[PDB]
Amino acid sequence: SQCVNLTTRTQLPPAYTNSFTRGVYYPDKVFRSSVLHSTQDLFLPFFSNVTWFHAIHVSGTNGTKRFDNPVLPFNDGVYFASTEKSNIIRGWIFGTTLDSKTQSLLIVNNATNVVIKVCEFQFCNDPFLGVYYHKNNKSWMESEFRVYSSANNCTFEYVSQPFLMDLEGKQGNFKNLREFVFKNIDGYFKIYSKHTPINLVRDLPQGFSALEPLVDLPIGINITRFQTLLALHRSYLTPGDSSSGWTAGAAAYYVGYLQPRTFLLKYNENGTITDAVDCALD
Amino acid sequence: HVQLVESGGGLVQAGGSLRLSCAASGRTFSRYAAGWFRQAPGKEREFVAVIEWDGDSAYYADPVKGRFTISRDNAKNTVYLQMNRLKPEDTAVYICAVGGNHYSRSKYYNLDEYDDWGQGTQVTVSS
Amino acid sequence: PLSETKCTLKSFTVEKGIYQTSNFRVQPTESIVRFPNITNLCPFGEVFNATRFASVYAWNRKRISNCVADYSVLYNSASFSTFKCYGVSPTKLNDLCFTNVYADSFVIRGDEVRQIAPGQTGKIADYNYKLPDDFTGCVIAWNSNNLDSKVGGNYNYLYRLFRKSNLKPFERDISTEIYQAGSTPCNGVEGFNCYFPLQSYGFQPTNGVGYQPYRVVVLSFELLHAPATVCGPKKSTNLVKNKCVNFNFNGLTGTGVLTESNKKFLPFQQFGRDIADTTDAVRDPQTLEILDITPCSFGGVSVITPGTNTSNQVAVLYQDVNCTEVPVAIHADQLTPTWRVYSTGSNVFQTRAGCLIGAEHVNNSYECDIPIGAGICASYQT
Repeated sequence: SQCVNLTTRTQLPPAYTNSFTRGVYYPDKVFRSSVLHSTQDLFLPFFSNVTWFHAIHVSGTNGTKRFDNPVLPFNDGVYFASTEKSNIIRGWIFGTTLDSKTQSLLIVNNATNVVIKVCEFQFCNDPFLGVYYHKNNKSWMESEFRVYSSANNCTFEYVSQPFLMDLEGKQGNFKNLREFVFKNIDGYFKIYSKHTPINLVRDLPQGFSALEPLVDLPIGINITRFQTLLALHRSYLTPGDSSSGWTAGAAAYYVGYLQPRTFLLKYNENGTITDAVDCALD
Repeated sequence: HVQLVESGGGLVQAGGSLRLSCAASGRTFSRYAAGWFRQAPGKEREFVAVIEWDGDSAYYADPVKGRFTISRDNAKNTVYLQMNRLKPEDTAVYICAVGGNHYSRSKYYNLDEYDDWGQGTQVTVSS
Repeated sequence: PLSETKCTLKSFTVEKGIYQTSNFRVQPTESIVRFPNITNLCPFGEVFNATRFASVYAWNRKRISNCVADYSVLYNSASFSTFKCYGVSPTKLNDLCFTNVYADSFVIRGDEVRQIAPGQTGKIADYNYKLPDDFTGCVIAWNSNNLDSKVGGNYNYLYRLFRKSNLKPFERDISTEIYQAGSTPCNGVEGFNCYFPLQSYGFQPTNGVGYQPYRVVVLSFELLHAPATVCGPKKSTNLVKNKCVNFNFNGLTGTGVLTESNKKFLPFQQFGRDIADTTDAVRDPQTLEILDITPCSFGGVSVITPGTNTSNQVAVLYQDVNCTEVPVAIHADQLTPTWRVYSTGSNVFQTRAGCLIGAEHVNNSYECDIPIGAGICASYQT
């Protein structure tokens, strides 16, 4: 849990991609049947340039060693598209100064349950989580937690019931996509989530999906920056004998910024959103 | 140190009106509910009045019910007791106390439920 | 209704035809209010029935948030000797919400409960616990001699009497530093002008009321710019259906008739509107179902009558209403042998334009005399 600087970081120019029609969520908790409605709110613009962050470490000749945990400003709203196979992406942290001076928020899956805390944390420069593949047990266990060092002066706390999942690294294309929308409006932290089974590696497929409001956090603190807590498997125990090392499984994510815009949302007879059209598109 | 000072007392003619002012100096005057009590020679000590921080609801004893008025001023950190239609039987020493808000009727007769104790002022009626 | 027609037309002679006179509406019976089931009670039971109690120098602080504060469960017991509150009266603390609650609990002497009064300065009111300049809670205390007193006594409870200066508010200073004076500073020992701040309590049945141990819990409500999380309980009445009423569902106020529907709302959706941006369906907060809101019945009142010269027989037409709400929608309260006879009877006929009372339905067809709507005509002649 100690704060240690992460060395052997390879600089690589930022990459951007197209968000297409993704990022549409329910503006409120109203029900409409085969109704078109114009809502002015913080929405992700269609076909916007969303920043792409990679997480991979080849070993043949490139020496990529991609591991991004940046300091992205929160702004009005955040859209996060996380594609993975074996729950490589572990959580997020938000805050203004990301220290004990101001108030900070954390959400993370601890490989047993999802936990949401609002504590005056002591986040390091590159907080992360690790998973160890012990050969004796022939299983993957989570025994690495170095996100922070202290949680003094804490107000909110939430721990869900224990879950269960497989941490074994899968080989092939991505098989899981999670879309999240974070808003900090009127002293209310609103989170919209959506899940999708997928089979691909890049260039997100054409289609439409609606992000259902998962949880609401009644925290009136100010959020201006955020970082992503990513998991990786140590490469020094099994795949190495020279010195200490670590590698990251094949994963990537996309970050986009919400904008105040008017969107035309269509609701079918089942009450869900079928398609959306942004007036400021063309 | 919430120092309590009493003023406005003395000797007044019968049939007039009187105003007793109790000023409390301190940083927690608003947290105090103001109680007023009386003491006269040859008579047992009896509760007189009590007023809360806001002053909307106040409680007075049955013998002094509907005869005297109580008011507060947080800006001036002062409490005022107005005596109207004064009688010679009211010649006594009045004491103001600050601290704690009470809702039990039987607990208003105890002076041990207040933070600081003052000195009081003497009120006399001349016939 | 001939009289109403004459009053509306301002003429004692009424020509043959139909005339609209007034309007009728349906009022809510008393009220309806509903709210989600209360299943997030604050953990006040643990504090109420705590097995172990903390000493004054280690007075215990508890955070309370995101739960409903139902103080009635302890208020109805009335087993607490001291039930003093400040900021909000105990009988009216339900109708306001706070974002956090501090619960400071300890065990002191019986006569020292007044030392926990807000704003007091003293040996115990300054050197053991301190409070800010504003309070919105209670200082509750009760006797604890039944459990805290045992044969042989106890010496695990300590109180502070000597210290350099007053404690900072909302601080628990757990220190054993020996107080020193400038006249004769010991500087390392416990000599003159140097004594241990903490002394042990004396627990024994022979102790008086003042010396009897008392459990004191002080609760402080607080609200900030952040959204409130500790709200008082809200009572929800029984849900009625097929009856006009003024309903309050999760703070949404409407008036109408709640009827069972078959709409399949989303799990996160609470209510649902229509194209005209008006509330249409509501999900019951307690149990999961969808109820549509019919905006009452109401409508216009039209009088069907021939010319006054021909006769005085009249008929009553109600617009956009079934032939079941007529005796209730502001009726059966007028003069009996005139208006009450035109609200019920065997002459009640149901038409597409509404309900008609005072005319007989005949299968035969004749030339139209008094049109009503949707191919309906009333004629005085048999």
